[PDB]
Amino acid sequence: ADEGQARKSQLQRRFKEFLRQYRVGTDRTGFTFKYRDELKRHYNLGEYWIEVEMEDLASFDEDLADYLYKQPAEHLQLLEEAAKEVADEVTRPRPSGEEVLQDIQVMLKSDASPSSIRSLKSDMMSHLVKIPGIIIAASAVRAKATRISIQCRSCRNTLTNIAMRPGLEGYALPRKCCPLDPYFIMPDKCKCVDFQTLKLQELPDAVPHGEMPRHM
Amino acid sequence: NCELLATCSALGYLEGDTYHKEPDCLESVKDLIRYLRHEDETRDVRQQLGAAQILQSDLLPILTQHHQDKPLFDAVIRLMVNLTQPALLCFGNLPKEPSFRHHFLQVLTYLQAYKEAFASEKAFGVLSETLYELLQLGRQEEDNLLIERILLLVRNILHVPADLDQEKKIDDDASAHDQLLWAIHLSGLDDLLLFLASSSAEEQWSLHVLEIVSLMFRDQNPEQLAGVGQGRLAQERSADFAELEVLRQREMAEKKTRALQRGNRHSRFGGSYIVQGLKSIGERDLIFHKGLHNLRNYSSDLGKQPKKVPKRRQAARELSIQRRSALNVRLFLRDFCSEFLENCYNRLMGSVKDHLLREKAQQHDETYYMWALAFFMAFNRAASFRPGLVSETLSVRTFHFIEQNLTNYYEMMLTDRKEAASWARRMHLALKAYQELLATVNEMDISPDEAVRESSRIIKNNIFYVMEYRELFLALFRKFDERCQPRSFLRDLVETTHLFLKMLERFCRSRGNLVVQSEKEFNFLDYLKRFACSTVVRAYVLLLRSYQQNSAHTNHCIVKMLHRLAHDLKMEALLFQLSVFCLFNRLLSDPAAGAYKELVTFAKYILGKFFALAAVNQKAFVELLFWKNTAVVREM
Amino acid sequence: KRNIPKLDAQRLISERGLPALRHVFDKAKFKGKGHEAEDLKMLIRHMEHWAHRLFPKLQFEDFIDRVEYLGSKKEVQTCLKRIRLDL
Amino acid sequence: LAAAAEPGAGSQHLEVRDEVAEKCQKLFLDFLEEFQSSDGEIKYLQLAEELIRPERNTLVVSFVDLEQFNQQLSTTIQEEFYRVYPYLCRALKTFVKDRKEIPLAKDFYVAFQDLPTRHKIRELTSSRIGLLTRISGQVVRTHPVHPELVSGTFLCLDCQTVIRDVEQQFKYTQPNICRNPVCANRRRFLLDTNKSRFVDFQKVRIQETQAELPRGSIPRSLEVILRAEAVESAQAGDKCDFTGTLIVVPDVSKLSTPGARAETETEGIRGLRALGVRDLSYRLVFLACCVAPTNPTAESIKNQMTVKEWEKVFEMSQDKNLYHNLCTSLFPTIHGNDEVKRGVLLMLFGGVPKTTGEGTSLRGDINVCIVGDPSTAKSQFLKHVEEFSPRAVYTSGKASSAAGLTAAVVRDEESHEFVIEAGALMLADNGVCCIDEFDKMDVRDQ
Amino acid sequence: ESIENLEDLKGHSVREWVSMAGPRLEIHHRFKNFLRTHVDSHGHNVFKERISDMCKENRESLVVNYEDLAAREHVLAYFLPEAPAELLQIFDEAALEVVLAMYPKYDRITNHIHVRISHLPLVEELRSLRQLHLNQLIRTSGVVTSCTGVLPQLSMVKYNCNKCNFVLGPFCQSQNQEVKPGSCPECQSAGPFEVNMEETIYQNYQRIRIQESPGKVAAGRLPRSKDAILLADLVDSCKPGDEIELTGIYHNNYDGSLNTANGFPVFATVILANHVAKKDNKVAVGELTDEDVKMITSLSKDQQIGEKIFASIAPSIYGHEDIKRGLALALFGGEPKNPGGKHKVRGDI
DNA sequence: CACACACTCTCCAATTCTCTAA
DNA sequence: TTAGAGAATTGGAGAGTGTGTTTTTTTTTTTT
Ligand SMILES: [Zn+2]
Ligand SMILES: [Zn+2]
Ligand SMILES: [Zn+2]
Repeated sequence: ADEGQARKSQLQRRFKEFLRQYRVGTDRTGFTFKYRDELKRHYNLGEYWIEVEMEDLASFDEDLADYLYKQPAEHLQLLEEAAKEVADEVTRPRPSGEEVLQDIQVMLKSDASPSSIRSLKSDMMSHLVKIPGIIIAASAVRAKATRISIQCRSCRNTLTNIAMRPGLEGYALPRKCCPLDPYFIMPDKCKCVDFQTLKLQELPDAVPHGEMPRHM
Repeated sequence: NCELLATCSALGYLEGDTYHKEPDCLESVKDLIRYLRHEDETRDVRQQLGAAQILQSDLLPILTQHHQDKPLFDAVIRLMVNLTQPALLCFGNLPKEPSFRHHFLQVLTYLQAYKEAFASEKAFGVLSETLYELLQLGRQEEDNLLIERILLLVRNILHVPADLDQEKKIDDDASAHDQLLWAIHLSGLDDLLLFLASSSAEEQWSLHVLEIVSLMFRDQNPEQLAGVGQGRLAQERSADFAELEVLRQREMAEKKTRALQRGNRHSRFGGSYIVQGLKSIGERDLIFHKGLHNLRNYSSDLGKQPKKVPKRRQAARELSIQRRSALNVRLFLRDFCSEFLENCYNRLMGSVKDHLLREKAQQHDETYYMWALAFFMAFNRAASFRPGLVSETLSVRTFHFIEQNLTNYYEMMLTDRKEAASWARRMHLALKAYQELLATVNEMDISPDEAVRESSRIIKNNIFYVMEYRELFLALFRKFDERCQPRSFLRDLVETTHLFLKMLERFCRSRGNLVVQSEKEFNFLDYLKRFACSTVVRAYVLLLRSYQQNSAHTNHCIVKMLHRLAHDLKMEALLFQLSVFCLFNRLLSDPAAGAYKELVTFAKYILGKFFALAAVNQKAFVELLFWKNTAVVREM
Repeated sequence: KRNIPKLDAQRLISERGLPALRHVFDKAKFKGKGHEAEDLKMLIRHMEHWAHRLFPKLQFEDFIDRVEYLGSKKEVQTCLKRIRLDL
Repeated sequence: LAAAAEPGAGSQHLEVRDEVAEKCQKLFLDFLEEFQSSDGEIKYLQLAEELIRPERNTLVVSFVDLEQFNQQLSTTIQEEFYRVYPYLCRALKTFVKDRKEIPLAKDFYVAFQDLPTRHKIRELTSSRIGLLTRISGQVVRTHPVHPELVSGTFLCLDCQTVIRDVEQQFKYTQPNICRNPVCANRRRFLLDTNKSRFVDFQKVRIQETQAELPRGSIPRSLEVILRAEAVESAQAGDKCDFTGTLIVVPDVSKLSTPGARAETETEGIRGLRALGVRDLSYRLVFLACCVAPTNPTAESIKNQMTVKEWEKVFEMSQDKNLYHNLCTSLFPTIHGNDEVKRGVLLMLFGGVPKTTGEGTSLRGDINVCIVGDPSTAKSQFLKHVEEFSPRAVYTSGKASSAAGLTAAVVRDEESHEFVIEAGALMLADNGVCCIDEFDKMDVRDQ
Repeated sequence: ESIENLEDLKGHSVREWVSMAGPRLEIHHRFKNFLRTHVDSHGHNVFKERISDMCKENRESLVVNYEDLAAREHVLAYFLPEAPAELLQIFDEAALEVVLAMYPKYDRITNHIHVRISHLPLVEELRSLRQLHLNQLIRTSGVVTSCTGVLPQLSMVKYNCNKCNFVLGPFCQSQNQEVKPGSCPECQSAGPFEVNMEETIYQNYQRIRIQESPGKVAAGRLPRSKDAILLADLVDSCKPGDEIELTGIYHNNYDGSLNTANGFPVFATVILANHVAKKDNKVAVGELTDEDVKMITSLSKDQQIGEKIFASIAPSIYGHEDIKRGLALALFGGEPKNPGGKHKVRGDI
């Protein structure tokens, strides 16, 4: 719907202007565009990530920070796209072999006091949470597809650049092009990222008396 | 729901064994009547009140403990009449769609609950005390209205179909109907019904009382009911033990026949045979796989399944099975029959026929008339027979009335397609009344009185002189249909035809009886040759298929008529049929063939005649396959 | 497709039908007086076999119920009066 | 309406009835109504008075009483037991409704004790299927009690009619036609768990008792199933007489139904619609209607004590020098040692256990030790005590098991998990533990 | 509006009766009045104090005692063990709109409040549970042997259409089967569907196994056990090894696995929990009343309190005053501390 | 996946309704 | 009046669609 696309574009523009306009310092000393310069230096170093503080975002635009707290799954995609285009306008022109723009991972952090694993009740679902713990296990790095292309097995038609939802959730392949399951996923024409599952044990200070330590 | 709940709960509260009514309970029952009068077509208020069980919870205690409050009491009576109204009246007809049929079933279920609740004797005690006062008083419009509504309440509670899934009750366990009848007996309302039937002062209620009596007697038949002596319980104990013994021995014999049919080796014990002299459905010989013991009595349909005959082609089946009522109820009902036949029959039946003459009766009340005409006449025939107590219905007028009703039901069965089964059930009632009148005119010849012998000869002379009573049997046989009429109809028709032909034979062989109907000449064998038709023999064979389940009298009648039709008229070739020969094969192969000596001897006689004809020529086998008209004379 | 047999008059006047039934009892023999049950068993066995060969789909009693009605039709009746006597 | 007032309105009635079973029903009802005890009148009316209680639903009937009533009836019940059993339950329901206090939905059960003939476990051939049978065996394992759906109440999802009393057999079966005659539905049904009826259910593994085991043969085991009041009365290790009927139980995993799908070395049967292309195997199960031992509180004492027992215990209480009389009677084989006999008698009588205000117990049981040479009667005292008293235990100081006088912890390979094996003192809880060779314990027990 | 009634007389079953609108409203009003008018033996308004102590700590769960519910409102105590799910839902609604009368802004803290019934007198041994107890409120005791983690369970699920953006409206999840839409009302596509993970409402779930306590009846016999389901705030009320006392609805459902295991139509059973106490933690600070605190702090004013406490340890033991003193000091215990945030020392004696 | 349950959907034909001749 | 030929209505057989499918290390208690 055009209204929905307008909402997404407006929120993306607001995140873009946050990354373009945010400053730290005073007129008595000087100003540095914190996230502009972080984006530029990280992209030129080939890092392709930044670390947006929730308190800074709240100070610039409290509504964006509240939306990102309540609905991070929706709005982090817009924030990452905003960071990508800000990186484009901040870095270009680029030398040979660096013409194609790379995706930017917008990590984020907060000064707020953290919650705990046993405090994570059902009402915290799909919200931002901040919990401490100890890593007890760490998986080997495995590849997860972020975009795929699927080719019909019978007639060799192709659907390309299907956006995969982030996280451990998957994607449902269409049942219409042919057979009931017409498609296979093309192993070459898909883009993947590293992912790693961890087990986060509750802090021994945080375990209630007589309990075993939970893990998440 | 909420307003109805508030208004019904407003009535009263029950404390232990006592009921306390709120002061506005009269206005409350009036409100309930108002809701019932403004139901939806789904009978929603009746459903909701039945679900709430307000009748059992409130109205029965109010009836049994606050009948002194007369303005409340009559409103309660009217409310109970409206609630207990039969479902067929509530919906107009038996529905044919799922939703409305469900609504019908729900209302019917609550009627089951009402009938179960009304067996409490105090309800009919109060009703009988009230109606006793009313009939002592009898007179006002309100008074006769209250009498009518009490009688309609009794009619309504008697007239519910018993839900025999829940009333799945054994030989003489007391059903809900039995308990209701026993409550009527203990309350003494049976005496009030007898008073209404015997009294000449209030004959307008005679039709209603006939309906009450017809609904009282439903499981019972008069021949069994009249024989219930005081010492019957011990006899029935020994009879039950004997019946269990013979049933168990029969089952053991059947088990051993099955065991010897199959081999003593296990199922997968293989081996296959070829029968060299027997062609398969192809050109090669048949290969048999089920073993020598199945070959010992080989049949070419061992592995086959029956055919799915369509719904419009399936035969009709019996709507009832003969569970007896409890023995105490049977004794009470026998006493009621005795007192009704002695004190009540002639005046009540004359009053009901007068009601039919005045034509204020409902559209099918002559069915009740013919029910009573069958039932109490047969009760009189059982035990000590006395035509004086039952003299009124021996008139020729009753024969004419039965004949016109039976022909009307016959025509409506042939025309009114949508209601043909009910017309068949009405024609069956008329046929039963006709049969019982033939039985009683047969019976009274044995009596020692010359006056009733004269009356018998008068009745026989005019009934056999008038042709329409005579040709009706050929009409019924020619348009009998198993698809619409149950086997009991055919059984009664065969019994009636045998009795009628017996009496006609005796009358023609003892007296001239030379003319019929405008007189025209008549002889007996001319009429008997009318029954030499394919349809008649087909129907008789159809009843003969159930020879094990048939009564001994039915087997005697069917074999006697078929032997008459084959031997005396010399038309054995009419009975040559291959279905008939399959019937004879099962009859001869029966292990119980010794119990059916007349049937097996008749089968051997007709088979010997067939094999004589077959030895004459091979055409007999082909002619045996197809039913056959008067061209059968070639074979004879 | 849908080559379902029917058992109408054309089936009954086929070679396996009444023309066969005219001849199936040529091999048969009967004992006669006082053994009508055994002769009946042989008779029903032969005609049951004939019915099975003619139209295997039905049980014998159901086949008889079908055919006793089906004989009224004019085609099989004309073939009947041909089989009776001779052509 | 006409006198032909019945179009078969709303009827799906039984077009045929089991004659033998219904005759058995009525004759068994007559037996319950008319068979009388020698010391009174109408025994089973009095015994059926107890069925109004919420927990009670089973009437225990003596088969020899049934034989004394009528031999043909008893033979028919014995030969046709599984066929006729629900009809007998209906007879009991008809008999017990005259108490007038029963719930309308309550099921009642008949349980035949005192069957004259007892069969071995080896004799439970397929020929015994469905017959009333009595067996003796030793219980090995008892499973948890469950509710078993005896008859479902279902709702038709596309005409909202309820269908009651849907009998089940073994697979969970919803009805296969709607009770509403014009309704076309044959699959879309919903169980009403609240208005459905359940019975308590337990299965127990038994094996051949020690007397019945053939020489040089593995013990044969059998699955017995107990219902209603019998669902915990037998425990593992007990030697019990079971009466009931050997039944055949299908491989329910192979059967698909409108209610539920299938859940998938010998061949088995084939060809059923519900079975599909699979093949159904069978196994033998003994459906026990009654269980008893093979050889057998203040309110309980007051009820059990008959007048002779009251007079006897009263005379004993007033018996002067009951001390020496009980010492002599309890230890007749012992010569002398009157003080020891008195002490052990006081051990049998014991003191009063008490609980302090702070919820801490004070011991009431006394403990007695008898030191002596191996040539003396110290073992004789323990043997007499353990022969005399019920619930007592005899043991050596050395353990004949991993657990000894006290519990020990052992793995079981059914879970590879630790559990406690009970010791002699726990087996002698609320009783007497006789411990010979007391000086030679292990350190754990000591 | 719907009119008030005598409640105990009706032609319906209890579940049907309390489901109907009229008596439901009457039950609601009665429980509301009971909460707002019940008093202690000394005359203290009990549930005002309990609701204040709940709303201070944001515990969103109100504990009610059966032994005085029966005293105040008879018919509510009558219907409660017979139709517990329905009556407890009605109690939850009434308690919620009492709490929103006492603390009108408490809907900001929680939108739903659970009434937890305690001291239910119809206690049952765990192995004595039978079909007679089905769908009725029971109380049992046992040791917790196993616990799942706290898991989110669907409670009010909205499904995204399998072929378009539409959200199919809320389905109330059951404990018997996963509720499903069938086909979408905006476009009748059918079969599989996606859960809207953001708009779907979840609830806390924890399934525990409890068996008979080892010393209760298991004298060498194996102990019987039952599964129980804890929902919403009842999760983390117990851990393995806890000698709990559990009140709950004895609930049963069809289980094909049990059917094939037993070869009979055997229905699985589970206890839908409604209250969890512990038989060792007979008193807790979360249950202390203001009167208890007042009389405790009055006792501390006495100069003899040390001697009273020492004399109060094991009062059925004579002498050993030094032992009682040392045990009192250990029973009360010292104060743990960590000076500098880098150096722990124990407080226990 | 290729071989079985369960459901929907399509057209063939099986049986009855109505008009006509014998 | 009774029975056979042409037209109309509904049962269900068959095709298509959708769905379902011993052996090693580490611990713990008890046996010697
Ligand atoms: Zn394709
Ligand atoms: Zn239905
Ligand atoms: Zn859609």
